[PDB]
Amino acid sequence: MNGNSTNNEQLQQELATTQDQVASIIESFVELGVSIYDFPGTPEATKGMITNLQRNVDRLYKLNVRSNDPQSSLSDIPLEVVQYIEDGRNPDIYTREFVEAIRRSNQYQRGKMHGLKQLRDSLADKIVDEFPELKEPVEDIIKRTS
Amino acid sequence: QVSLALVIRNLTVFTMKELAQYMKTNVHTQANEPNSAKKIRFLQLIIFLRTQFLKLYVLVKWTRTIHVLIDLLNWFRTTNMNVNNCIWALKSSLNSMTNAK
Amino acid sequence: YYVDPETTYTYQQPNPLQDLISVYGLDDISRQVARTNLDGTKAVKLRKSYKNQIADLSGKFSTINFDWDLCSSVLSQFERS
Repeated sequence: MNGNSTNNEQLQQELATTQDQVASIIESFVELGVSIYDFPGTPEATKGMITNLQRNVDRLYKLNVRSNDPQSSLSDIPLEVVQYIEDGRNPDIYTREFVEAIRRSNQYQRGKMHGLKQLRDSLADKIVDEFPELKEPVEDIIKRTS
Repeated sequence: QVSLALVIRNLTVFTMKELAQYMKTNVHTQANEPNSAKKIRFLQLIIFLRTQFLKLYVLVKWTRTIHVLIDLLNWFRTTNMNVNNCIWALKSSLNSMTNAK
Repeated sequence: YYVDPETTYTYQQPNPLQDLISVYGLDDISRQVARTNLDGTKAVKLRKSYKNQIADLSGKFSTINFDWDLCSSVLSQFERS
């Protein structure tokens, strides 16, 4: 029990660190774009642009190196999820409808199981009734099924 | 199952290749083109790369939230089309065996 | 004829009759993204895509071998011109 909790905590910490690093990368890219749009052409601005580019490259390299560690806890995303997330929204209706379909399938399964159970119970009862000589195997049939 | 590390490595390799191609194209592009157009193209490329990295960020956040719901979801789906396949197999068996009737 | 006492069929595991969600303690995430709360009221507004997961970050998302030093120097020379 303690090992699973420790592994979960380590995975959460690693994912939080990755999230923070990627957020910093995104902020640096936003700053880079802002500087490019409002570039004055001064040598100091050029040096700042070079430093920002170097920092972005170093951050990307560090993220690639850390995320590729075989010992990292990071090591499924279906293509349908990628297709659904391309619609500019908050990702809930896909899960809602597909879980609704899942629940409908489960309810169908339970209802058909109950129906089949009553079917074979009634059939066993009547086979015992009109055919007492076959009563003994029928119960064994239940033992063979249940 | 696709490893997240492999996806991240592929995305980084694609980003590096795109950046190298853009730098090369800027290198052999004639100087007659205004620097404003090149700056705009570089900004657009940076925005696209940032969007890809933000998609990776969203995937990382989802994995941080992560599989329990995914595992239940996949198991219930497997049960569903297994039942459907059993129904179709029953129908096919009756269609085939009607000849022997 | 086919009644074989040696042939015994076991129950399918897990049993679909039982609550398969709670078999492995898998109710936390289901409750987190449940359609409705315990009182039946809507918890959160529902939508389709990942856009609202990036709204907290700055920006306007209206529509949704290699020498780095040499490239940086080339960009610097181009910008200074």
